[PDB]
Amino acid sequence: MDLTPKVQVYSRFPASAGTKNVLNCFAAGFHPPKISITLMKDGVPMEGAQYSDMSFNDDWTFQRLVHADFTPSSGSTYACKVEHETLKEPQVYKWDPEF
Amino acid sequence: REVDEQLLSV
Amino acid sequence: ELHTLRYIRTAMTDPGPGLPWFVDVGYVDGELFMHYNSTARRAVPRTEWIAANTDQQYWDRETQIVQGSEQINRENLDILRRRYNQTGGSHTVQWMSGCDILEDGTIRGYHQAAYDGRDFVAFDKGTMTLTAAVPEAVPTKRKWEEGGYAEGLKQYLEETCVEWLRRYVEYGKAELGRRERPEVRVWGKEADGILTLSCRAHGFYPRPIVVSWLKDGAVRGQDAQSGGIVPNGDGTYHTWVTIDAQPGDGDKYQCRVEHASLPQPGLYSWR
Repeated sequence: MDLTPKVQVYSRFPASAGTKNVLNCFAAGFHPPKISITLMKDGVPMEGAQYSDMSFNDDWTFQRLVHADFTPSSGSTYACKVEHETLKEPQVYKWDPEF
Repeated sequence: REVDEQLLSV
Repeated sequence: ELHTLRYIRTAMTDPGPGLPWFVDVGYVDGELFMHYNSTARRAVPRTEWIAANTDQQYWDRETQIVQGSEQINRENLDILRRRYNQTGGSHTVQWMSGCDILEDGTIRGYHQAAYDGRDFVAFDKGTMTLTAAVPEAVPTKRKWEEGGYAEGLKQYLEETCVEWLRRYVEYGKAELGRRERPEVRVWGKEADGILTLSCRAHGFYPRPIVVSWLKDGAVRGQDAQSGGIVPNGDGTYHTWVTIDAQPGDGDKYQCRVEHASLPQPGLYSWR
């Protein structure tokens, strides 16, 4: 039955100024499989996003990874915006750059 | 390889 | 060494926007190696090692089998809908199949389906029967008792599955057995000193990993919050563990990373 998506947002490499990277948003533990997951920079959808094909775990709950190439600029806000039936409103998960 | 289709029929 | 083949099928009525209603993804030792969906209508390789050790006969074969599988699962959605008294709406059939060659050398086999995210049927090789989890699966069990399906699957799980798993493992032995060291970062956040401490391992392979925090040597795990293990795009893995500390206790804490690519566990502090 319909349970909520658990969402993390992280980068491929430990992030540094001016240095190419990949931003990741992974959602798991959810049902039904229809889900909207959008990587964003300062409120704007980011461009090169790739979405994994629909897959699930042994407890039958679904998962999807979304990733885009990017170069993090300091003082921007990066986030992952998620829609799902289990959620009243869109949830926005902020990326912590860690530099 | 995958299995014969028929084995997924309900 | 533990090896696994998994085939993971999702048929859905409401995918939705721009997405395929049927997908099938194959995994070897957790690594995505084949893919089909109802838009491409082509079974496709997903690692370089499987692409190099198969010809077009193999992918023509897998395509027809999975194309028929797609049609079987179109029918499945319509049949289960009726048995559940449903009309229209958002529904899914899930099918998992595969096998394990364990470290002790034993074979395990899986064949199970779920409807709308709930157990529907499972194969029980011990007793050699299809178990129905809910009354809506009893007609399926009936179907398998008559159609002579159970023997055809025994062949698959005990022979075909394991034989190909052994092949695949062989095709990509170096890739599957590789080691990628994590880049680890420690970061601290909030208030006066240093409240929350983060430990992130970036880009490790294989998947197993233990990341823990140590307050003056003491594992504070009932206290640690973990993200579990999540994937990067490139086939490597990611994990973060946080721990809450009184501000200015920063110097007391150490992050410990146990992983197959590290001969000694890695030890990290907050700067």
